[PDB]
Amino acid sequence: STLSPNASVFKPSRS
Amino acid sequence: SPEEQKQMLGEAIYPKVAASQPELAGKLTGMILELPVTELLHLLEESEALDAKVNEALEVLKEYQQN
Repeated sequence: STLSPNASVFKPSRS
Repeated sequence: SPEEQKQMLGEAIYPKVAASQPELAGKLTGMILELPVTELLHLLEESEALDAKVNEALEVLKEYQQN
């Protein structure tokens, strides 16, 4: 696939 | 920067991912964020396109962590 299982976890911001 | 571009699109994609994968949403969203912005905008517009990308990332991740 084009997706990498080595990708960084997405972290949402908060105020 | 492209990084903040992706991060911002990630902010919109994450809750949609989490609604079907609440444990892996962070990792699955991050994987999906490899895709170009036009494709990410497409996933935000078409829930069934996002769903299929989530399923793909799920299968890639499982193969990575199992065998």
